[PDB]
Amino acid sequence: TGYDLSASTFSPDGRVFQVEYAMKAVENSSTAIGIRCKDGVVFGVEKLVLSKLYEEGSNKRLFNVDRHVGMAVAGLLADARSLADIAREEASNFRSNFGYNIPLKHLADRVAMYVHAYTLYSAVRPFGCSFMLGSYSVNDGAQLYMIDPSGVSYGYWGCAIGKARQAAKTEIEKLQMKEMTCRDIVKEVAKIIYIVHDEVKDKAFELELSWVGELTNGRHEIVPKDIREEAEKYAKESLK
Amino acid sequence: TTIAGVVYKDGIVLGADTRATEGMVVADKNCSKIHFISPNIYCCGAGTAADTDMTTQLISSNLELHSLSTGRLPRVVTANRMLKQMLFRYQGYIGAALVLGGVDVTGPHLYSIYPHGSTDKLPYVTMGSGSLAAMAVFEDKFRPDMEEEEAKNLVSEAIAAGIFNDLGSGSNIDLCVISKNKLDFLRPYTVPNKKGTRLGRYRCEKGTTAVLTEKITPLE
Amino acid sequence: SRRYDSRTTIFSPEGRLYQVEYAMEAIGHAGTCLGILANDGVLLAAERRNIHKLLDEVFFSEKIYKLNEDMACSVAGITSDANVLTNELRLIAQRYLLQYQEPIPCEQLVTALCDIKQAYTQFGGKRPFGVSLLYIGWDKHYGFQLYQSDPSGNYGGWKATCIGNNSAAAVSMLKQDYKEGEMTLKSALALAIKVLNKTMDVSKLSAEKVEIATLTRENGKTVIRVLKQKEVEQLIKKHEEEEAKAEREK
Amino acid sequence: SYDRAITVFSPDGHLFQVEYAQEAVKKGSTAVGVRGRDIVVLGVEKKSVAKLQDERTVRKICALDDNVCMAFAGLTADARIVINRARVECQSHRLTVEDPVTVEYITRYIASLKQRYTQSNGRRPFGISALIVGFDFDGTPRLYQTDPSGTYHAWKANAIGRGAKSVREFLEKNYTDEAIETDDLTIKLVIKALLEVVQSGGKNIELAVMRRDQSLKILNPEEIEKYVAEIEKEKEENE
Amino acid sequence: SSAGFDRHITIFSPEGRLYQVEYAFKAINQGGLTSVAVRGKDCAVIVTQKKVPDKLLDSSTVTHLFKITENIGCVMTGMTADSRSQVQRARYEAANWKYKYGYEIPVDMLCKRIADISQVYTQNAEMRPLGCCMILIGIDEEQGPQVYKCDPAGYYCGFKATAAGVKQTESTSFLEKKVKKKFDWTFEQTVETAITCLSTVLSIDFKPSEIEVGVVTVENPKFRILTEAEIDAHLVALAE
Amino acid sequence: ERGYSFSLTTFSPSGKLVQIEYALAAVAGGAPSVGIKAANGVVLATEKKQKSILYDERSVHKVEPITKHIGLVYSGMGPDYRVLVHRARKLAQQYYLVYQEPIPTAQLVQRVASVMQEYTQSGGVRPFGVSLLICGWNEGRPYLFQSDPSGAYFAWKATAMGKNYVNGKTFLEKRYNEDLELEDAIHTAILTLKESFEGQMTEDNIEVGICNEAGFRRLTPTEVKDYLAAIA
Amino acid sequence: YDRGVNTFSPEGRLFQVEYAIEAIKLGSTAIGIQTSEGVCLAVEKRITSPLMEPSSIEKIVEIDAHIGCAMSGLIADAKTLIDKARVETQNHWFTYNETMTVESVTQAVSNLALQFGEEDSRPFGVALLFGGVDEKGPQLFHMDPSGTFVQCDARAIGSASEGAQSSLQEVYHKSMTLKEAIKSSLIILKQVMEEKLNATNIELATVQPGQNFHMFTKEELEEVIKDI
Amino acid sequence: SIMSYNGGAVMAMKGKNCVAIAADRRFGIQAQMVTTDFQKIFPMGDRLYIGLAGLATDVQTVAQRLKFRLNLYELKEGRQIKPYTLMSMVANLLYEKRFGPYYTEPVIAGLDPKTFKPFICSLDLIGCPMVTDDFVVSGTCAEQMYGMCESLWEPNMDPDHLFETISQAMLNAVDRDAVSGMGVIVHIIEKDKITTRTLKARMD
Repeated sequence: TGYDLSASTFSPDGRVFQVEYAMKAVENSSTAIGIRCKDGVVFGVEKLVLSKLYEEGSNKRLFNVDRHVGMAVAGLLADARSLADIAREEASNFRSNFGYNIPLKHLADRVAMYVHAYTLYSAVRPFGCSFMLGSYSVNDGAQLYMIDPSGVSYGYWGCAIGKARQAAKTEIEKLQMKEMTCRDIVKEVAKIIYIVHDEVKDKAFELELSWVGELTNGRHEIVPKDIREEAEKYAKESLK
Repeated sequence: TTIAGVVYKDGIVLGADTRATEGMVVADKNCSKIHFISPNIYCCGAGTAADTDMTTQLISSNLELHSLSTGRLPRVVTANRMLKQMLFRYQGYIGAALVLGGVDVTGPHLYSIYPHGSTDKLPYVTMGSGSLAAMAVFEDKFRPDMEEEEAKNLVSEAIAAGIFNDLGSGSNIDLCVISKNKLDFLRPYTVPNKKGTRLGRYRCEKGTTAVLTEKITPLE
Repeated sequence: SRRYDSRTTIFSPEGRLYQVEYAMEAIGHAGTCLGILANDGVLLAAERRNIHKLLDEVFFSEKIYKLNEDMACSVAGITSDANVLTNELRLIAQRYLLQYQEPIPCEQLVTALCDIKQAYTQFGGKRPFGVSLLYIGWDKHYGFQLYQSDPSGNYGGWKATCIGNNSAAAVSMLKQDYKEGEMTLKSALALAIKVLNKTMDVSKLSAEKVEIATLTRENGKTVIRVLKQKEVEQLIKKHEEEEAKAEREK
Repeated sequence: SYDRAITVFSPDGHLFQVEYAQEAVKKGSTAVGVRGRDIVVLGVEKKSVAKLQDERTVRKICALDDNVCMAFAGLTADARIVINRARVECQSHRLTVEDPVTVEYITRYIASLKQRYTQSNGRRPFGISALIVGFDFDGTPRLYQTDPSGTYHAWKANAIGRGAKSVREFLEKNYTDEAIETDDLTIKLVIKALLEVVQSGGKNIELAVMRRDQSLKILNPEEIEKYVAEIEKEKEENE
Repeated sequence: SSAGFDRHITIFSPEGRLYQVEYAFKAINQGGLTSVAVRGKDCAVIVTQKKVPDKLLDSSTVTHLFKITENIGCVMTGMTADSRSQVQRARYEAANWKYKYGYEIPVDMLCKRIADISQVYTQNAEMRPLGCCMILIGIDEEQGPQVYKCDPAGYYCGFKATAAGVKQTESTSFLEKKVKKKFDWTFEQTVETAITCLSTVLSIDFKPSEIEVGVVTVENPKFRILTEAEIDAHLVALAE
Repeated sequence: ERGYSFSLTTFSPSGKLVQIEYALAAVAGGAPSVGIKAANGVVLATEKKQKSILYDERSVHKVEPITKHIGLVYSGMGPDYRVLVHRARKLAQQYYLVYQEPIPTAQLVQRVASVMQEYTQSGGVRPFGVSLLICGWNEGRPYLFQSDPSGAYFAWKATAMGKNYVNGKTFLEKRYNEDLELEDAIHTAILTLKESFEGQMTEDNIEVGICNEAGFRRLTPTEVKDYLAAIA
Repeated sequence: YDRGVNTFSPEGRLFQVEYAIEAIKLGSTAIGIQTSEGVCLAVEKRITSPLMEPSSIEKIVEIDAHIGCAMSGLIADAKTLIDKARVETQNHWFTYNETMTVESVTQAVSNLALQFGEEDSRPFGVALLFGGVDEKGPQLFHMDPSGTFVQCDARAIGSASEGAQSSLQEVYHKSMTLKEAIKSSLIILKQVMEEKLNATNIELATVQPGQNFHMFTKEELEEVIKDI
Repeated sequence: SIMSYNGGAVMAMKGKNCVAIAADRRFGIQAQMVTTDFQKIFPMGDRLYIGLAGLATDVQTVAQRLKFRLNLYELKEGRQIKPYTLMSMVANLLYEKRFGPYYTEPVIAGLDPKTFKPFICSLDLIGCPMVTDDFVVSGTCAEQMYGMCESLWEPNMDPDHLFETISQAMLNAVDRDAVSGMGVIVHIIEKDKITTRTLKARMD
C-alpha cells in the first residue's frame, strides 16, 4: 500500500484513490432524483426519518442557490452546504460585475473548477458530495447539470444520485420527459421513489419535492402542499 | 528638439537634429536622438532626455527577448502596445514623447506616442519643441507614395525649418531610411551651420601658470 | 506532508547531531588545502584535483578566491556550495567599507560568515553547507592572521592547518617540523612542498597539480600573488636535491 | 517558512529534544566556578591545546559588560550567538534604566530566551549550559547557571561539562567557610577541584579571577605553575 | 530500481527515471477514447469519437472539441476533470497575448506556454501532474496549417499526423505507412484518411452519430465544428 | 496554495548527496552531444533523431542562442532544458540594462550555475536533469564551458556529453590539438558523433551551431548536408 | 508512526494534552486551602544540593497586590503564563480603574493554554493555583494544561497530589480559621516530602481581606514549625 | 537654489593621448567657508577618475555607493572596468532615485585601459550621459567655464599645453564665481604616469 494516502500521488496503474474513496461515501446518502420536463425542471428527494425527535422540515437536502437556480445534494451534508455557499456567492459576483442572471453552462463550470481544485494537493481532501443543478430561463429553456466529487459535469434529461442509482434511473427512461409539462411530472417523480427503498431498511421516510419553470414564473420554490398530497395520494397505487 | 517622420511608397524616413539645451545654454552639439529598437524598428525621442533613454532601452530589451523566443521578426504594433501600456501606468510623470516607425511583415507603420499614453497611426508626424515649424513643411508639401529621394529631401527640409526658427534646436541633421530590405542609418546627412575660424592667437607656453605643489606617480 | 519531512535539524538520542557530521565526513575527501605563517607573509598551498588533459586553465585561480583587497580564502568540499558562500562574504566586506570607510578586520569577517553558516544547522529544515575553508589576510590590529572554518559554524585561529584527505597526517608532521616566528617565507615554501609531497599519493609532484598563492605586505599594497607555473618546478626540484643528499649521507 | 513542531511531549511526560540536548552539554569540556566573599574565581579546564593555534580565538570565558563574566559548555557554535544576543540586551538596558545590569537580570534574559526557543516552530533547542558570574552594585558577589531547558538557578559553587558529577561531589566535602578566606586561598580550591578532574596538570587549565572592581584578569601559565606547585606541596608533606 | 519515496512523489529513481510522470501517461488511457489529427496541404482536420452510453444524457454536452481562440481549436483526451481545467488556462493565456502584444497568438507559442506550466507540476514534489493530453490545430501565416501535441510531462512537438488515446500505437503505424508513400492531400482526402484511420484500428464502420470533426482551412480560418448532416456526406462518399 | 519549505536532498551517512548522483544518471542517458573550440570559434554539435517519420523536425531546436554571440546545447531531459533557457535569456538582459554591454560568457555561467545550485538546496524540489555546453567569443578569444546539475562548471577545450561520453572523450583526446580552424572542428565533431549514431546520419539527424567573431549562428540543413557529405 | 500534535485518540481525548497531564506528576507538591478568614497557600522546594542557594528558586509568586500564585510541574514555561497574567491585571486597571476579580484572571490565562498548532507549538506543562481576595471574599482556583479551571476549597497539586487530597478531605470543614489552616497544611507536607521540615525547604503566603498579599519569610515562619 | 548651497566646479578636458581633470577646494555653507581641502575628485582604478559637484551630502554619498558597486564588479570579473562601462553604471545608480534624486552632477574622465584612448562624459542629476570630444564642465559656475573652453581649446595637445590650458580655464572662471574658489587641484593622467598639481589661486 502507501499509494492511496494523499491526493497528490497516482497509483502504479495511474488513478487516484482518494477521489474514488470519496465517491464511495456518496452511496451511503439516500437518493436524490431530478428530471426536467418540457418546460421546467422538477427535483425530488426522499428523506429518511431517523428518529421521531427530529422536526418535520429539518436539515433539508434541497437548497436554493439563486433566484432561478436550484440544488439537490447527496453526500456528507457539511460539505454539501459548504459547496452551496460558494455557488450562492459565485452567482452574486456575476450579477454585480456583468449585470444579469448567471447561465447554467457558466455556473456549473465555475463550481466544478472549484471542486476540481481540491483533487490536486496533499493539504486538502476531495469533497464527499455529488449534487444536481437545475433551472429555467425564458431565453434558454430548462437546464439540468450534475457534478461528481471529481469535478466532471454533464447535461441530463434526468439523473439520480444516492444509494440506489441504477435502480432509480432504470425507471426514469420509462418516462417521456420530452413532451410532458411540469404538472403530471410531479406525480411521476414521486412514484419512482416509492418503488425504491424497501420497508425492511427504513421504517418511515419523508417526501420532499422541488419545482421550477415558467409555471413558477422562473423563480425556484418548493411545491405547494396540495400538489404533493396528490402525489402522496398517488403513492399506494403501486401495489397492483 | 525637432523630430519628424514620413511614410513613402516603400518605407519610412525619420529625421532629427543634434542639440541638448540645458536651461538656455547649449550643453551638447552632437546628441543622437534616433534610437535602436529592433533591426527593423527605430524610434526618435523628445522631452526629458533621461526618461527617453531609460524607456527606449527597456522596450528594446523586451523585444529582443520576445523575438528570440518566437524566433521570428518583431511587429510595430507590439512596440506600440508595450510603450503605451507602461506610460499610462506612470500617469504621465515620465515625460517621453516618441515617434515610432518600422517596417514589419504587414508593411510600414508610423506612430506617435504622447507621455500620457495616447497614440495614433499617421502618415507623417512631428514632435518636439520646434515641431510646429516642421509641420508646416509637411503640411504644404506632402504627397502620398513618394520616392525615397523625394522623401529624404522632404524630411531634411522640414528639420531645417525647425533649425532656423526654433531657439532650442539646430545642428547637423540626422536621418534614417527603413525599407523592406535596407537600413540606412546615417548621422551627418548635412551640415547647415559651422563654427567660425579663430583669428587672434591666444597661445600660452609652459611656465605661465604658478604651481604650489606638484606630485609625480609612475604607472606601468 | 509530514510523512516526507526528513527533519535535518533535530538532535539524536545520543546527544550529538547527525547532519553536520555527515557533512564533515564529506569534507575529508575531495580536496587538499593548507596554510603556513611565521613571519612577514602567509601562504595557501592547495592541490588541484581534475588534472585531465582537456581544460583551459583560466580564471587566475582554481580554489583561491580574493575576498577583500587585502585578504583571500581557500575552499574545500562541494564546489557549488562554495560559490554561494564566496560571493556572500565578498559583499559583507563591502557593506562594512560602506559603513565605516575602513577595510574590515580579518577576524570579524569570519565570525560574520560563520553565523550565517550556523543558522542552517539550527532552524529552517534546510540542508547545511558541506564546506570548510581557510582564511589568510592582514590587518593593522594584529598583522598576518590565519583562520579555519567548519561546517558546524565554529572557527579558530591557527598557525598551520590542513583540511586535506590525509589532513591528520599533515598536521602530525606540521607539529613535527615548525618554529615559532622564525619560518621566513622561503623556509615555509620549502616546508609546503615537503608536506604535500607526503599527502599526495600521486608521486613526483607535478607542478600543474598544485597551486600556491602568497600574501605579502607591501607598504600600501598587501600584494596577493598567485605564483606562476614557471617557478613551482624549480621549488619542486629544490626539495628533490636535498632529499637525495640527506638520505645518502645518513 | 518551516512550520513544524520539533519539541513535543513523550507518552510518559518528557521533552526528548530537551534532554537529548542535555547530553551534548554532558561531553563538553569542564567549567568550574566558586565565589569568594570579595573575589569570584572561575576557570575552565581542558584547553586541549595543540601548540599550533592562536591561543586567544579558543577562549571560552568572555565578558558581557564590565561586571559580568560568562563561561559555558556544550557546543561552541550555539554559544557565541547567545552571547551576542546577550551583549545587545545588556547594552539596551543602559539606554533604559541608567544603572549597569544586575547579574540576576542578565540570567533571566538568557533563560527566557532559551525557554521560548524550546516552544516555537521548527527549532531545535540550544545545547549549552552557562555560568554567569558577576559582582553587582553594592558589592555582592554571586553566580548562577542555566540549564538548556531554561531554568536559571543560583549556587555557591558549581561545575558543568564532562565529568561534572564527580567535581560537584568533590566540592561539597571541601567547601568550608575558611576556604574562601583569602583571595589566593579560594584559587587553591579551584586548582584542587579541576586537578581532581580530567588531568590538565597546569597545561590545560585557565583560571580567571575578578576582584569586584576590576575586569577579568587571566593569570598566565606562571602563577598556575606556581599555585599547582604549592597546592601539591602541601599535599606532599601532609600525606 | 526504487529507493526512498520515488514511487510516491516526483524525485529521481536510482536508474534516473521518475515514476509519477510515467504513471500519468497511462492515466490518459483510462478514458477509453482515441483521437486522430491529420495535417493537409492547405487544411487541418481533427477527428475523434464520442461514446454516449445513455439515452437520459444530453448528447450536445459531451464535446471533447474545444474552441480556444477564434482561429484555434483543440481536442482533449485523458480524464475529463483535468482536461477541462487545462482548456480554461489556454483560453486565459491567449487573451493575455492579445492584450500585451496586440496580435493573434501563434499556435506553437501557445503550446509552449501550456507545456511550461505542465513542467512545474513535475518539478515540485507537491502537485499532481494533470494526467491528460492536448492536441492543437491552427493556420499560421507563412507556415500554413500546423498541428501540435502537448503531453503531461511538458514535452511538445509539431507533427504531421497525430494520434492520442488508447489505440495510439496502432493508429500511428497505420498513418506512417500512409504518409511515406507521399500522395498529395486535398481537403476531402485528409477527411477521408482520418476517418479511415480510426475506422480500421477500432473496426467500427459507424453511422455519423458517434464521431465529431473540427477543421480549419486557408479559405475560412475560423475553427468550425461539422454538422452531423455534412459528416454523413463525407461518410457515404467514403463507401464507394 | 503553498510549498513544502524543507530540503528533500540530504547527506548520506557516507557523505554523498544522493539525489544529485541520481540526476547525473538521467544526464548520461540523454542524447549524445560534443563541443569543440579551436582557435577562432567554437563548434557545438548534437544528435537529434525523431522517433518516427511523422514528426516535424523543423519545429523544435536543440541548439539555442542566448544573445548575439552565445549559444547553448544540452544533454539530458527535454522540459527541464526550456526552463533554464528562458531563465538564461532573462539573465543576459539584466546585465545589459545595467552595463549597456553584451554579457561575457564567463559571467553568464557564473549566474546560470548559481540558479542550479540554489535549486538543489531549497525546499521541496528535485534538481535539474540536464548538463549544458555554452559557447561564445568575447574579446576575440572563444570560450567553452560545461555545467552540471550540482551547480559546478568547468572550462573545456573539447568534451562530450550524453550516451557513450566516456568513449567520445577518448576519441577527442586522440584527435584534438591546439591548431585547428573552425571548418576542421566541424569535420571532427561529425567524426565523433558518428561513433554513436545509427546508420543514416542525414542533414536532419544532427544539428550544428558555431561561433565566430561575427557572432553565434546556427547552421541550416543545406550546408549541414555539405559537411555531412565528404565525411568519415 | 509519528502522529501530528493535533490528533484525537480512538477513545477521543487527544494525545499531547493527556501527556502533559502526566508531566505535572513529576513536579513538587503544593497545597492551597481556602478559608473564609483568608487563603493560605504552601509548597515545598525540593532542594537538591547543599551548595545550592535555597532562596533563588520560588514557587509562590504574586500576580497583583491581592492575588498570589503557586506553580507545579515544569517551571521554565510557567513564567510565560505569569507574565501574561500580570499584564492582563494592569490592562484591566488601566481601562476600568478597578481590580480584576480572581475568577476573571483565570479564564484570561485559560484561553491562552490551548492555542498550539502549525500556523501563525505544544501545550504548557504546568499546573497553577490562584489564591486571591476579590469583592466576593477569598477565592481559590485551579487550572489545567487542558485549560479547564474550577473553584476548589482545598486543592493539592504535585507528585504527592492524590496522597495529600485523601488526608485533606478528612480535616477540612467550612468553618476553619486561618491560624489552624496554616498548621493543618504543614502537617500534610511533613508526611509527603523526602527531607525533614525546616524553615528553608518550604515557604508560605497568605492573602487577607484586610491587608494585601503577604509572603512569609524565615523569621515568622518557624514559630509555626516549633509549635506544630 | 539647491545646487548653490555649497558651490563647486569640476572640469575635464581631452588631449592628445592624455586627459586632465580639475576641481576647486572650497567647502562652505552659502556664505561661510569651513575648510579648503574638501575632496571632490575620486579615484576609480588606475588611469580613470571621477569628479563630483553639487550638494555636499550626495558628493560623499554617491562616491561611497559607487565604490560599493565597483569592487563587487572587479572581483566578480577578473578585469578592470572600461570607462564607457562605468558611465552606464553611474547612470543606473542615479535613475533609481528618479523621484528621490541625488543633487549632484558627475564628471568621468579616464583612459581606456587596453588601447590608451581618452574618454570624457558628464551626467545630469537623473542620469543622461553626454559624451563629447573636447571638454565637459559641471558645477555652479558653468557658463564662465564655457567661455574659457570654447576660446582656448585646441584639438591635438601635448600634456604640457594641456595643463596650461585647463589651468587658465579654471583660474579665470572660478575667480568670477563667488561661491567657488580657495584653490584648484589638477589631475592630469597619461599612459605612463599620473600627475597631481595644486595651483596658486586667490584665497580671496
